[PDB]
Amino acid sequence: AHVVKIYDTCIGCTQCVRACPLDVLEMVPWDGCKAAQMASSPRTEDCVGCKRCETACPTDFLSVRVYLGNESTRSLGLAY
Amino acid sequence: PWKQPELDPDTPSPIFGGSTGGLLRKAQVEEFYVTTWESPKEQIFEMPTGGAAIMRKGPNLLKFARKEQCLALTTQLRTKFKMTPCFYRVYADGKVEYLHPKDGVYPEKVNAGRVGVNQNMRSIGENVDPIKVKFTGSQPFTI
Amino acid sequence: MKDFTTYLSTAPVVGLGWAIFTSGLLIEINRFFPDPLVFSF
Amino acid sequence: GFIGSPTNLIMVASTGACLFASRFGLAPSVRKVAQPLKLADREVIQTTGDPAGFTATDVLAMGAAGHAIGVGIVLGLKGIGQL
Amino acid sequence: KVKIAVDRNPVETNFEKWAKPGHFSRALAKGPNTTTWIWNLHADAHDFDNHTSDLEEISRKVFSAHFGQLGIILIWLSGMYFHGARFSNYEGWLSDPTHIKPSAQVVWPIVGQEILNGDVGGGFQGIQITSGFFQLWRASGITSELQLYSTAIGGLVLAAACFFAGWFHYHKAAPKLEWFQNVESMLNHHLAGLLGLGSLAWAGHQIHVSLPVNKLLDAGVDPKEIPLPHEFLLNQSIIADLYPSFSKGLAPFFTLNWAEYSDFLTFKGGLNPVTGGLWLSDTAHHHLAIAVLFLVAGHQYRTNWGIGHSIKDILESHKGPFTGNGHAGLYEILTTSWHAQLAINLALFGSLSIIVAHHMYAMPPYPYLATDYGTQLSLFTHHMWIGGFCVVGAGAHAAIFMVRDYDPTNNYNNLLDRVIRHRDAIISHLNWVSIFLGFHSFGLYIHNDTMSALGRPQDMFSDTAIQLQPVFAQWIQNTHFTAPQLTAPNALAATSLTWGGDVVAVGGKVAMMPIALGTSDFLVHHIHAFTIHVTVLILLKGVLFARSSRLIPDKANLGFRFPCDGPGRGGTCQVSAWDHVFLGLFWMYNSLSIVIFHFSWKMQSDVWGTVTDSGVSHITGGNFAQSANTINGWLRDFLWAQSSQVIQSYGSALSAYGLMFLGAHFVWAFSLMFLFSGRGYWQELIESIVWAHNKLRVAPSIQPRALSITQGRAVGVAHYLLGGIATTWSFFLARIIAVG
Amino acid sequence: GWVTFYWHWKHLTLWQGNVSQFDESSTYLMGWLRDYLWLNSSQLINGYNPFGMNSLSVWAWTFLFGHLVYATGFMFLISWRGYWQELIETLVWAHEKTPLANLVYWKDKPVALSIVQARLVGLAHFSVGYIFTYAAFLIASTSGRFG
Amino acid sequence: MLETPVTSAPIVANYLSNLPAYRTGVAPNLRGVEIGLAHGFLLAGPFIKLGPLRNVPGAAEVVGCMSAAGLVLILALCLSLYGNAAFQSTQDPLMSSEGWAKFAGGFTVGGLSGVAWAYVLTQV
Ligand code: CLA
Ligand code: CLA
Ligand code: CLA
Ligand code: CLA
Ligand SMILES: CC1=C(/C=C/C(C)=C\C=C/C(C)=C/C=C/C=C(C)/C=C/C=C(C)/C=C/C2=C(C)CCCC2(C)C)C(C)(C)CCC1
Ligand SMILES: CC1=C(C/C=C(\C)CCC[C@H](C)CCC[C@H](C)CCCC(C)C)C(=O)c2ccccc2C1=O
Ligand code: SF4
Repeated sequence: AHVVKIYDTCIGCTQCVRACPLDVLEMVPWDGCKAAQMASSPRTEDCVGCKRCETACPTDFLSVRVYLGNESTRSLGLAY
Repeated sequence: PWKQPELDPDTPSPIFGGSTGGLLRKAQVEEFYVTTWESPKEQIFEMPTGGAAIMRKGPNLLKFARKEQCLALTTQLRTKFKMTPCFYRVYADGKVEYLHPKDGVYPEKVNAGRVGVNQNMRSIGENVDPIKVKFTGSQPFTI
Repeated sequence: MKDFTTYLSTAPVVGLGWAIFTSGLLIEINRFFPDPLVFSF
Repeated sequence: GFIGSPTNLIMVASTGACLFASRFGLAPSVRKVAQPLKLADREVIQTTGDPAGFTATDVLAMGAAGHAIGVGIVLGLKGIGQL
Repeated sequence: KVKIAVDRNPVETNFEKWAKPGHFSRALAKGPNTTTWIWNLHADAHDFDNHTSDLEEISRKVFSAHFGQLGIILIWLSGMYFHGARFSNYEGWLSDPTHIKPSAQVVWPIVGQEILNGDVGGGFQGIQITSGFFQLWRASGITSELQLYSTAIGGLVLAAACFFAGWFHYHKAAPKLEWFQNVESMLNHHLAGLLGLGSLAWAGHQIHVSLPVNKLLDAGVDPKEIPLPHEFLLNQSIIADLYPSFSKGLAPFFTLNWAEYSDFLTFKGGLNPVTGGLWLSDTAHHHLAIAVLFLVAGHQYRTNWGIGHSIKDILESHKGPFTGNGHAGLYEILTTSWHAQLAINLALFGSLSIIVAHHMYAMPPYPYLATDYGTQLSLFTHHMWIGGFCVVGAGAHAAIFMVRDYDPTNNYNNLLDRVIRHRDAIISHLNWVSIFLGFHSFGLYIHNDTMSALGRPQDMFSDTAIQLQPVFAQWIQNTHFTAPQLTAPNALAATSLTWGGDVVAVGGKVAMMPIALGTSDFLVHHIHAFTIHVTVLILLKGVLFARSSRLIPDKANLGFRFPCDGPGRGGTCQVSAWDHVFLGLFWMYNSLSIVIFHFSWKMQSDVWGTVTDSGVSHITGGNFAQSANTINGWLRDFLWAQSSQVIQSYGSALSAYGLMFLGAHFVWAFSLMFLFSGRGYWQELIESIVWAHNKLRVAPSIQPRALSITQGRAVGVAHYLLGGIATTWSFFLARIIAVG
Repeated sequence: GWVTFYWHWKHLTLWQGNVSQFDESSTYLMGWLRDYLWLNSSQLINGYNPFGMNSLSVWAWTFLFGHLVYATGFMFLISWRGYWQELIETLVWAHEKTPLANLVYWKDKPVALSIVQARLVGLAHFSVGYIFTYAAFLIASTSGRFG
Repeated sequence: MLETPVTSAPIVANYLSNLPAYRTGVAPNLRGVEIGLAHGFLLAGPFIKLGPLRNVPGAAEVVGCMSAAGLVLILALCLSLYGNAAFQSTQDPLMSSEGWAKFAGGFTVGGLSGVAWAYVLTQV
């Protein structure tokens, strides 16, 4: 499926997870940010690449990136 | 959460007529998703696969063909009535997979029990150029 | 007055004023100098 | 129009029949409701001396209905060559 | 129960909010920082549902906006009457309407545009107008320019009164929500007063003013020697001489002997041979009957006096077994949602505009209207396009209601819920119908073109090889030609000349004549039905899938007007209902363009022309029976055979039509860069221009940004529609003025 | 298209001997539309008609063909993926829930074309229509009156 | 899921039950023979009507019959292609690979038989 990569510039604001319509991201404990939270993608096989997480990222550039490629039944959003 | 709940097919479905955007042949060929919640009273909600239904006072079970529909129903129930539902995925052979509350605390929380995966420890824009990774099968963002 | 003046100070109103001013200037120039093509004093 | 003309007679009869119908059940009125039958309602307007539910808007509505039925009957009978 | 509910002075008339451009929404209240704010200023200006959540303020704003639009309309009408009063040859046109072209716009000689003031006749120079205002004023009994001046001044006065009325009814005395929700009182007052009373007033004007002036004009007397309408109003001798039944003096009306009014309230259905228009007595009896019917219909709903009908009770009572809750929650929907009422009003208004265009080309209800081919063509095309725009806005605002004002609590098993519940079957069946229609019409056209290019005229679907005649339309035409014979014996002739009969001509030009229907007519009618079906499919798919779909289950949370949901699931570009309306606008444009092309070619080939002693010589010689069956026939015998007047109009008064034609081609071509492409390219180009202005230290404080994807689509569809509309307008007007 | 319009009009006016027509007509775009795109297209459009057919029937047919492929390019360039994907989903339901036709099935799930794929298909249809239309017009105008 | 009166009609149910595709009471060869016979008989119709030789008497029916036979053969080839390329991987024998091959053979046999029957009926 698609590739979801999260960098260290994330501030743990949990906006990307709330904007996710397929429950791909998660919040794990961290020490590199003030909020002590870091975004993770343990369910990247269910991500369709809608880039809704990138819209909700408040940091400049993007702390979360979605790269398309190798579309599957789950990645193409097919009910059939 | 502490113990992963097991789905019950005998739980009553919410009061609804016939759906046209319901489960297709993929439900009997590939996996299909099933959402469960616990309604304290009877009320009318809007399904993502059609019009409106009425949930029963008790357990409620619904079936969908896409995980996006299940999470849309979950967030609608959480925003409108604070229901906290949970959906499983059932394959063709009957294998049941727990999907939304992986640690039972919802992904908005942390719970100090999830290991962060697919996290690049370098800043964005510090990735190598595609010329550096050529004829290797490794993307610049996958390292 | 000053609120109406600041409304007149908005960009579309002053653009409209420039539009009428420039159009009227060019139209009066064309009317009192009928169809010139080459600068010949 | 003319006093004693057949059109005058039958349109006066139609208006009086509409008024009599409104006074006693029959035609729906201000105090009469519901689609299949007629049921009692609120008095709405004071009748000003008239017994039962017979107010000014009742006589206005049923006089209008009587005039309409009368002119329709007159023109229909004139179209077929009758009175 | 029904009463006036008005709040006194809720909004103070202050200019403090005119200084701040963005004030209606909190998003724009923070001030501008990018240029996309400015477009957002001009996009959410009338989005009153987004400014406030209170229905009362939205209703007050709607009332004020309607008053403003009526004031604008009255200003435009007063300006039209003023232009007819001063810069017009209406008095010259009244002397000889069959030789002087109607002109009401005069240009200023500045840069050589004075050549646009053509020789319209009657010692006048101007632009030949196609609005038909001259025929409307002749139908209204207007003779001198003083009456037009008085009408213009009265229109300006009423426009100022309506503008002050909007200011008063918003700022001073704002009606409450309960005042707007009295739908029964609104319907009763509109049926009885807005429509019926106006119909009776226009009927009385036609009886007392328009009929004698039109009769004297048809008699051939001097318009200057025609007595003034007040002479007909006050003195009864002239109206008794013109109509003996006026000598009775309202006796037959109040004695029910209405047949005595038959001299000036006639039923001679057809065209007046003197002027080629509808009989004014027929229009008088028509508007009188319409007024009577509407005053009858306006006493239907119960408001405050017990008697009447309840809309909610009627809607709840009409429930069948196959529909569940039949029309249950619709009364609450239409009394709380402005957008549902907007969709209903726009759909019915557009359909009625299409009806107006069809029944106005069919029956010209104006003296010397059918002789002016340009006026009839322009009026038909204009009403056609306004109707199409209204019926696509109906789908747009229905989708807006579906996104915003739909409540699933009030719609459990009602009709809207069942429509949403079988929308997929609806869309699939409509898609199959559209595909089948497009195949068996356009593939028929391609078949005809191929077998023409293959040298097989006997293999074509033409009027000579394979007779696919419209037997139903021909049977209906024959039945309506016999409508006065057996089923409506009181009519003197047929209700229109399109069904059949003879040829009515005015001044040597044919006003109306029977229209023959062949295989080409069946082909173009089925093509029109196919295009309408496709547009209906697009707009219905936009409306029904506005809330959710299999592709996107949470489309309602994204709003009505969003560009996309990213490239996920393969790509979700143009998935919103707004994008569906944007796509259906082009299909509406294509449908109406084909319709008006069919109208122009059919009436130029089989209706219009000149009348000589040998017969009726049409403009194009009746090639529609042999050329309309192929696409190359429309390409050559309709688009290339015509449009020669547009390209040869240079150096004449019609050269502005050619310039407008070129500009319309330009705008249509310029729209394609917004229709195609995207946003990131222009954003990076704007970034490069930002670098260029930053090098010179002339970078603006307001950051320039590319247009939004929805904004870019809107700009593209707007310029595309404007270019196509003005292209057809210029081509039609130049062709119909030069050769007509 | 601009360079070929210029070449074709200048050379056609040179071969006809009316170079003054191009000199006084290429200044304004009415001359380009009328004296070039309208005057020289008279023999092209008359390739096939109810009257008969001349040798330029194939050129008229492929001219209309090129205009048609231009329109299909407009189809694939203006409309984007979401509407067609939802329509494909509705057609999938229609094929799934029908008697006497649901016995057959697709080995691969039908999906809407990609946005890059849509741009490529629209570009290909646009360029094919452009090339065919101009080739038809050029050959029919230069060969219908010369040899 | 959405039941309708027309889909759940008992008359519609028994009309679709005894159809050769949904009978499930016979070998695929007989179902293919019936399908080919019916569809060839109806497909010969538009070919004996509006073909290029429809003005020439006698030869129009023959040309339409060979065109219908060619269309039947093309449909049989596409049926065999679908059977080979659809059921190549793992209770109705029609859904099987060789079952669909036998169905295609019955389909083409029925198609040529129906074309011959239509030729006989048009000649008589
Ligand atoms: C019989 C009485 C009557 C009449 C004639 C009208 C007429 C009108 N109403 Mg109204 N309405 C009425 C009663 C009436 N209303 C009642 C009782 C209610 C409350 C239930 C409403 C609630 C209502 C709403 C909510 C809206 C209208 C609107 C309109 C306009 C529709 C646009 C149109 O057709 O342009 C026709 C235009 C003309 C004929 C030009 C002349 C218009 C003149 C000035 C109006 C004169 C009639 C007026 C009602 C007299 C009373 C006002 C008086 C105090 C000065 C029109 C002017 C719409 C609007 O706001 O438009 C501004 C609108 O949205 N009506
Ligand atoms: C809205 C439409 C309309 C209007 C305005 C008129 C108006 C008129 N028609 Mg027409 N008519 C109409 C429809 C109409 N009619 C229709 C539908 C028909 C059916 C075919 C006719 C058939 C018809 C015929 C056959 C004749 C007329 C005639 C007349 C005139 C007689 C008026 C009269 O006696 O009525 C009744 C009028 C009143 C009772 C007056 C109204 C009450 C006043 C205004 C009260 C004012 C009080 C005020 C406070 C005090 C003054 C104020 C001041 C001090 C400042 C009048 C000019 C007759 C005519 O022209 O001869 C004169 C004639 O022969 N008409
Ligand atoms: C009965 C008339 C009517 C009414 C009252 C409304 C009211 C509304 N509509 Mg609707 N609409 C209508 C007709 C109507 N519409 C029709 C006929 C169409 C089809 C064309 C639409 C299509 C439509 C869409 C697609 C949308 C609306 C929206 C809206 C809302 C805000 C509109 C706004 O802010 O525009 C502000 C004004 C402008 C943006 C200016 C528009 C100017 C156009 C684009 C170009 C004008 C060209 C002009 C004729 C020639 C210019 C030439 C040049 C050289 C000068 C509001 C609820 C929007 C919304 O959010 O709904 C809630 C929305 O998305 N409407
Ligand atoms: C002339 C160009 C053109 C053509 C042919 C089509 C064709 C189609 N569009 Mg459209 N469309 C176009 C331009 C065009 N579009 C443009 C410019 C736009 C932008 C506004 C759109 C926007 C649009 C939308 C929004 C929708 C469509 C839809 C449709 C379908 C309707 C099917 C139908 O009724 O006709 C049947 C098809 C034809 C008649 C094609 C003509 C070609 C011949 C006659 C067919 C046979 C060819 C040949 C004999 C076989 C060759 C075999 C082999 C050699 C290849 C169809 C696929 C709708 C849809 O999906 O289906 C309902 C729909 O919703 N289109
Ligand atoms: C017994 C009694 C009495 C008596 C009473 C009476 C006798 C009454 C009457 C009343 C009446 C007698 C009334 C009436 C009314 C009427 C009306 C109200 C009508 C109408 C109106 C109108 C307005 C019309 C219209 C129209 C037209 C014009 C056209 C169309 C049709 C119509 C018809 C609708 C007394 C008191 C002594 C004592 C006690 C008791
Ligand atoms: C060109 C283009 C742009 C760039 C266009 C922009 C930035 C809009 C520019 C508007 C200008 C500023 C309007 C005013 C133009 C003149 C300066 C005003 C008239 C001047 C005369 C009176 C002298 C987009 O942003 C875009 C977005 C989405 C789809 C397609 C496109 C698209 O095609
Ligand atoms: S939206 Fe961005 S900054 Fe916020 S938690 Fe997600 S990756 Fe981190």
